[PDB]
Amino acid sequence: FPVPPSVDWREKGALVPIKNQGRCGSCWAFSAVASVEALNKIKGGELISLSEQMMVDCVNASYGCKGGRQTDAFKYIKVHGIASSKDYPYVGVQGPCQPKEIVLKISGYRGIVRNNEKYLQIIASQQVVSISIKVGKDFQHYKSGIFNGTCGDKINHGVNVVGYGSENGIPYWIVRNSWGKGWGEQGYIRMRRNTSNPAGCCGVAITPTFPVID
Ligand SMILES: *[C@@H](C(=O)O)[C@H](O)C(=O)N[C@@H](CC(C)C)C(=O)NCCCCNC(N)=[NH2+]
Repeated sequence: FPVPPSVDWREKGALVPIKNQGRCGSCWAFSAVASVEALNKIKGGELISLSEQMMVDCVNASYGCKGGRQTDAFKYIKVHGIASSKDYPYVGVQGPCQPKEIVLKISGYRGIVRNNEKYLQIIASQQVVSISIKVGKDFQHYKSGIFNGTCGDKINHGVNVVGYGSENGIPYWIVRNSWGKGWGEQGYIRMRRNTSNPAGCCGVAITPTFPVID
């Protein structure tokens, strides 16, 4: 597959503004939802912000603000769909599953073979990817540049790959986070790409998944 040297889905209008999950352990929902939002736009839909709150409240295979799985949200969006953020706003606490108009359903999801950054690049050239990484102190304190700091000890935070590029010959991934616009580079982090460890920088390549429509 012919792969461009750089991709930034924000320049294609496929990312809503950065969100802030707050103190709630809902990264699984933010990571799933951003990938669905972007794919809806990429396939020809209108860019719409979709409700992580509905995932926190309704995806009983996951644990609300106590953690969860991107794949549980994809399965739920396949069967039952997802409402807009406008109709089902994020409050950062679990409540009852509230009935709201559904914006869309998806058809399923796929994984990428683990520990293969060039395979992650092939999918990232086509859509936003959900990934899970090992966050520790150095990642928490990231402000700008290409991150190459130390990592946490466990896979503990779901984020999204929204593109990739290089600066002065150093390749990176563009990673969307859910810690508000005041963290990092307007809410994003560039993480070193094509590392010696095939799991990627703090594990970016360990468990990539992405939704599919049709
Ligand atoms: C992430 C966050 O809010 O920063 C949030 O704690 C979360 O969703 N964590 C997930 C893992 C990330 C998506 C990588 C999590 O805790 N998953 C575990 C759920 C329980 C699964 N049980 C077993 N045995 N795996």
